[PDB]
Amino acid sequence: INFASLAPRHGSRPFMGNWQDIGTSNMSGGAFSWGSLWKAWNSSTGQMLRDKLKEQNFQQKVVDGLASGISGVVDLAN
Amino acid sequence: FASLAPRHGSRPFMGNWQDIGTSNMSGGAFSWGSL
Amino acid sequence: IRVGNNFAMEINLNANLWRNFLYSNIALYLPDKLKYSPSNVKISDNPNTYD
Amino acid sequence: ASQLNAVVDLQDRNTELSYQLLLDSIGDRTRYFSMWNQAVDSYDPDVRII
Amino acid sequence: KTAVDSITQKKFLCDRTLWRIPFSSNFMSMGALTDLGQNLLYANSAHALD
Repeated sequence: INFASLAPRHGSRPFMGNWQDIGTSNMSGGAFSWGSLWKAWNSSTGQMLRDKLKEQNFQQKVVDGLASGISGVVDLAN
Repeated sequence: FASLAPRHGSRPFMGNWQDIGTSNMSGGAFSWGSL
Repeated sequence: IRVGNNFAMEINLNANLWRNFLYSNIALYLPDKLKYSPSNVKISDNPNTYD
Repeated sequence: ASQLNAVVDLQDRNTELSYQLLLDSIGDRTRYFSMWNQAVDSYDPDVRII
Repeated sequence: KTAVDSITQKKFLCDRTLWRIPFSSNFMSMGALTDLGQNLLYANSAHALD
């Protein structure tokens, strides 16, 4: 009775997730990551478009799926 | 061991053994967090 | 002395701005089949030139 | 020492596109880096979608 | 230079929100089941609220 064969294998080693992860959330005291980070009267054109581009995309730190990027330092916005 | 590491304490600062890595566009990812 | 109201002229502003924006940024990029050729003005026979 | 090339470039790979997708995956192309002309092409959504 | 005398008004707006008054000793969120919730007087008796 071992279920390791069902899991994805990360190379001679099953990819067993942390057992400490079973959901629990309520009104106060429960906070989850990935927060809400974010005819022109004004013709600047430029920053405007750029800003719209920014508005449609993303950035944060626990986004560590895969890799952070080369040489390093550990930072915030936890 | 290693003496070549930043030491934030008397104890050395060393990451996880398992740190070497991969991703193919594929979706061979779409995988979870560092946590 | 002016009798009655002052002479004046009217123009819709927001409509004009929207019309300019739309006409430029969409109309000037429709497929050439909807476009035509002007009158009395020489134009390149090659369709790929800037002219 | 030995003239054997170490780069075997077929014509089935599309290296430019692969690097584009890798750049998107590792970082975020929304930022601009003038060194490599890292300025991803984009369009005004109010133009594409009226 | 010819400004008239003035009187200040202050008001604040807070929409899309709910005021909260947690039932905890120090008002902190020390957990879902607040200690005052487990306080024996509130647990083994009856009371009236006004």
